[PDB]
Amino acid sequence: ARIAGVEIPRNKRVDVALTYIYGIGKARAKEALEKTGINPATRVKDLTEAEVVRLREYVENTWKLEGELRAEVAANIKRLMDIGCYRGLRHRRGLPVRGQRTRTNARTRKGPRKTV
Amino acid sequence: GKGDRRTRRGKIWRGTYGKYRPR
Amino acid sequence: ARRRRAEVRQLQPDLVYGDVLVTAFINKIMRDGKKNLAARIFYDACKIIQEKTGQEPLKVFKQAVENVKPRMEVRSRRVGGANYQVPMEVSPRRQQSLALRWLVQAANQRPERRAAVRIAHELMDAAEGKGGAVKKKEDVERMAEANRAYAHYRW
Amino acid sequence: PRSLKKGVFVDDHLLEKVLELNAKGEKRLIKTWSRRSTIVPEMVGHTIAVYNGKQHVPVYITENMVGHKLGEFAPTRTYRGHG
Amino acid sequence: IRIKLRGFDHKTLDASAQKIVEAARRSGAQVSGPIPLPTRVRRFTVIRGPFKHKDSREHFELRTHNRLVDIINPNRKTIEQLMTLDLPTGVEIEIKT
Amino acid sequence: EQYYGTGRRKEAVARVFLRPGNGKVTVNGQDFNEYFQGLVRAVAALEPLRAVDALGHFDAYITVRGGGKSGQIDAIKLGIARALVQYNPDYRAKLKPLGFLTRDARVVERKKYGKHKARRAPQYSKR
Amino acid sequence: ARKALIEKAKRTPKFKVRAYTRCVRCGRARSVYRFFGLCRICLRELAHKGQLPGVRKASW
Amino acid sequence: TMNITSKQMEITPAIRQHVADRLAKLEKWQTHLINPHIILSKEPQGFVADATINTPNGVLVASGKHEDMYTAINELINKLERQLNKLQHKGEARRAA
RNA sequence: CCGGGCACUCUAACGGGACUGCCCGCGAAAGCGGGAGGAAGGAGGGGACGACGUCUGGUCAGCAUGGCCCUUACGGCCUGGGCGACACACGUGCUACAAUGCCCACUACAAAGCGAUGCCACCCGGCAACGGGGAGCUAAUCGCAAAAAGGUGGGCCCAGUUCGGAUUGGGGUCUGCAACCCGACCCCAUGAAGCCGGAAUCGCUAGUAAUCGCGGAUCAGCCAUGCCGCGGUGAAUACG
Ligand SMILES: [Mg+2]
Ligand SMILES: [Mg+2]
Ligand SMILES: [Mg+2]
Ligand SMILES: [Mg+2]
Ligand SMILES: [Mg+2]
Ligand SMILES: [Mg+2]
Ligand SMILES: [Mg+2]
Ligand SMILES: [Mg+2]
Ligand SMILES: [Mg+2]
Ligand SMILES: [Mg+2]
Ligand SMILES: [Mg+2]
Ligand SMILES: [Mg+2]
Ligand SMILES: [Mg+2]
Ligand SMILES: [Mg+2]
Ligand SMILES: [Mg+2]
Ligand SMILES: [Mg+2]
Ligand SMILES: [Mg+2]
Ligand SMILES: [Mg+2]
Ligand SMILES: [Mg+2]
Ligand SMILES: [Mg+2]
Ligand SMILES: [Mg+2]
Ligand SMILES: [Mg+2]
Ligand SMILES: [Mg+2]
Ligand SMILES: [Mg+2]
Ligand SMILES: [Mg+2]
Ligand SMILES: [Mg+2]
Ligand SMILES: [Mg+2]
Ligand SMILES: [Mg+2]
Ligand SMILES: [Mg+2]
Ligand SMILES: [Mg+2]
Ligand SMILES: [Mg+2]
Ligand SMILES: [Mg+2]
Ligand SMILES: [Mg+2]
Ligand SMILES: [Mg+2]
Ligand SMILES: [Mg+2]
Ligand SMILES: [Mg+2]
Ligand SMILES: [Mg+2]
Ligand SMILES: [Mg+2]
Ligand SMILES: [Mg+2]
Ligand SMILES: [Mg+2]
Ligand SMILES: [Mg+2]
Ligand SMILES: [Mg+2]
Ligand SMILES: [Mg+2]
Ligand SMILES: [Mg+2]
Ligand SMILES: [Mg+2]
Ligand SMILES: [Mg+2]
Ligand SMILES: [Mg+2]
Ligand SMILES: [Mg+2]
Ligand SMILES: [Mg+2]
Ligand SMILES: [Zn+2]
Repeated sequence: ARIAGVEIPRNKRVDVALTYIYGIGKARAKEALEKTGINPATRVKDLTEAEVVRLREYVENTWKLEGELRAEVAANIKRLMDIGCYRGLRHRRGLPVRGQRTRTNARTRKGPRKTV
Repeated sequence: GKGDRRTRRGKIWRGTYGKYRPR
Repeated sequence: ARRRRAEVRQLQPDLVYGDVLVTAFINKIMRDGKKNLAARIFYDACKIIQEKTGQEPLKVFKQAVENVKPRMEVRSRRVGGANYQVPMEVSPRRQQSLALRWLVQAANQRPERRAAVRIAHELMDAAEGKGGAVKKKEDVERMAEANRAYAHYRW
Repeated sequence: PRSLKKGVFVDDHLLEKVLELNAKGEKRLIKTWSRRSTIVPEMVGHTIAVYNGKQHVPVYITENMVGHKLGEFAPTRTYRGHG
Repeated sequence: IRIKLRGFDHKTLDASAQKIVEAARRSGAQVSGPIPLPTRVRRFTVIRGPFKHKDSREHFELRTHNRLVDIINPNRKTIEQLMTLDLPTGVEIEIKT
Repeated sequence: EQYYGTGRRKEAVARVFLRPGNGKVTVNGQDFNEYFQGLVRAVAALEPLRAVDALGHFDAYITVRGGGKSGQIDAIKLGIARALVQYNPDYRAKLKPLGFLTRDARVVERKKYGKHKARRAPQYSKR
Repeated sequence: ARKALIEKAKRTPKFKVRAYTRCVRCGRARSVYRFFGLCRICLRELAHKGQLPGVRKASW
Repeated sequence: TMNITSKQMEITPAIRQHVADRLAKLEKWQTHLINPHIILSKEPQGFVADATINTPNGVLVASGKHEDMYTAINELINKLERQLNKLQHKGEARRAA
């Protein structure tokens, strides 16, 4: 599990690879490679273990990633669900939360169609 | 393309601006 | 249409070879009215076939065309209670259209990753008599001969 | 959400009653139509009845539900499911 | 010595752009001839019927035609005489310098 | 010493000045190839003189505005061919047969109500 | 609920958001043109009469 | 699936189901009934049952009318059948010569 | 930019221009076929324009109007809710499934419109939305404004991906008395379905289709991917 908890794609440029971490998108990819002075274009197979632990150390301390991140988002939802607010209710019934129409669509949230 | 906000093309289609399409 | 036999659009000869047939091929390559793109792809292809086989691209292209022209085709006609596949000769105008159409389509079924390359190679095979384009032509013809018996139903 | 440059919005007529009850010691039930009012730290521990268009819904405010709006806790539609 | 002419009717505009350009050319000296400023068109598009039938419209427009004339060598012979001129109703005049 | 023509295509208008010389060509402050760089459509603009061999015989000063590069290119094609007829009257024959001396009136057809575009109709489901 | 509404639309409101245009001719709340103060129907009705200055059938 | 509209009328799930069992007679012909649409409506004279159905060999459009909503529906079905039977057999007529 | 000039472009008023007028041919004629001249040719392209009537078509909710019905209420004011619900079903659309593509950076070429508690240059704070300064413009002057596709370079390498951008978490901006239900926008993270679609079915005959962006009405703001316009690029095919 090289970095950071996840084994990022070798053969790929380090900036693109880093996005294969939960919590690290393209924005944060360009950030960590500056702050550690590593060429963003270089492939993960071509990193130095010096650079790896360099890249590793910064990325794992600056931001919340993978497990602990998922834990929070859930707790945040678990919270809204428990305090019983409207946003909460939508999560409890698995319905859309950001005020979308549910007469049609809402399939991403509802899942594939249930016959009647 | 045009549906992605975090890109230049998306901000054009939508007619807005930002980091990914500045003025 | 119903009233008169429509007029064949006369195309403008292409800038690089002065050829109405080339222009026609370009347009068939052209998606979404991006003719600059279309033009490059062909001319890029024209470059490629020269590198791979040192001849006149124009000569290759034109040879590939004459090889994909169906001389005979089947056109359905429901006579009585059955649809017969009637064998028909193809008008030279139509031979051209089908040839250029199949060339591009077969090109874009090929596995190599760039259009100019696919367009290049397909034109090379069709010139030599290989490739899916010529396969189409061969097939259409075989269907026609296969139904030679119905050649009296010809209109 | 509402600009941080601007206020933390409470309808004043709702808020006033809160502070009034805070001083004398809380609490009677407070019937309000102010769905748009933020739950505010001063409100915690009270039970405010929030009109949803039909009924006034009794809402006991807690430490968890501070940042929210009052309407969020008195749902406006009755939905028990389909079929 | 600027005169700016604005009307909804161009026959009555060119009418009055002519007469101002004549008046001050008489009592001299120089009128910079009536330049036709590009028209600003205001369009209104309406559904013909009062209820539904969306795919059927009618187009109305309101055209404000502009004219500009410059009386170059003024000489208050013109300025006073101009104060009384027979201007039609569909036209509005502006004078500036 | 100078020779002139007016080219129009679609919304493009071109003012073109033919002045004899070695063949340098300028569009709006730049060389031909600088302004039409990467356009196959370009060299079609110099076609009227290629018809009467005035290829290298003329420099050309050219203004262009409105429309887009291709329409501008077609505009140029017209004007310099008017300029040639102007430079010599007997240039009409061997220019008119190539239809270089005519202006195509083909422009954008107006958008109509009830349609999505000029002619494209909205999709309807009869049943 | 109509005349009360063409009336309530006239009186200035408690908050400036609540203001909205009604057609001054027929009282219509929808498709009201600011420039004329009229709805699309009245706009058409007067224009056909010629009682809108400068306004004419637009054709191009 | 199948859609039913009750124009300016209230009907029950029962009644809706009835219509579905009635349209079901068309299943006889073993051809695809594509988006059948029934519109129930009340005139002063009686009810009206409309229907538009598409099939691989054409459309069916029929209107049934009668004081009794069920008869109106039954006549709608009768008109639809006659159409469907023509759509399904008209092609056979000219098999010779 | 200045002198200067109005040539050219343009702008916008008025005219000229095409009538099968002219030659060949067929015609009883009307016309048709071909040619030349011409920017334009046989209605030059598009628009406005819709017969007697039909659908007991549509609209008493735009308006009017017969009659029937309501009168401390079937009238009127307000606060809140709802019109935005969601086992399902259909219609219209948007964005897509990628390399003729996607991303970054630099660089060109429109038209029609709109704009004084308006349009906003330019400056500065902010990754940004935006904010604070501040000039110009009763606007062919000033502003929205950058058009986008394109062009030039660089990255991606065929993977559910640097395709796609749904869903959700968090943080902010702006309008507005107020964005819980129920706003738009920005930023970080999340990164779904979708590998080109069954029966069936829609559009389009040329500057059309396709594709690309720009404007406007409504409008505090906006749920516009809608509508009405505008130009850019620009096909395929019609035996019958
Ligand atoms: Mg990631
Ligand atoms: Mg909803
Ligand atoms: Mg993307
Ligand atoms: Mg093809
Ligand atoms: Mg094939
Ligand atoms: Mg073979
Ligand atoms: Mg429509
Ligand atoms: Mg070049
Ligand atoms: Mg267009
Ligand atoms: Mg319809
Ligand atoms: Mg009422
Ligand atoms: Mg009334
Ligand atoms: Mg309002
Ligand atoms: Mg209004
Ligand atoms: Mg139904
Ligand atoms: Mg109902
Ligand atoms: Mg019902
Ligand atoms: Mg009917
Ligand atoms: Mg029977
Ligand atoms: Mg029958
Ligand atoms: Mg002059
Ligand atoms: Mg003719
Ligand atoms: Mg007529
Ligand atoms: Mg009726
Ligand atoms: Mg009424
Ligand atoms: Mg009445
Ligand atoms: Mg009576
Ligand atoms: Mg209310
Ligand atoms: Mg509401
Ligand atoms: Mg609604
Ligand atoms: Mg159902
Ligand atoms: Mg479906
Ligand atoms: Mg849509
Ligand atoms: Mg759809
Ligand atoms: Mg793939
Ligand atoms: Mg995935
Ligand atoms: Mg999948
Ligand atoms: Mg991706
Ligand atoms: Mg959020
Ligand atoms: Mg809201
Ligand atoms: Mg398809
Ligand atoms: Mg596709
Ligand atoms: Mg099928
Ligand atoms: Mg047609
Ligand atoms: Mg596209
Ligand atoms: Mg737009
Ligand atoms: Mg506007
Ligand atoms: Mg708006
Ligand atoms: Mg929404
Ligand atoms: Zn009105």
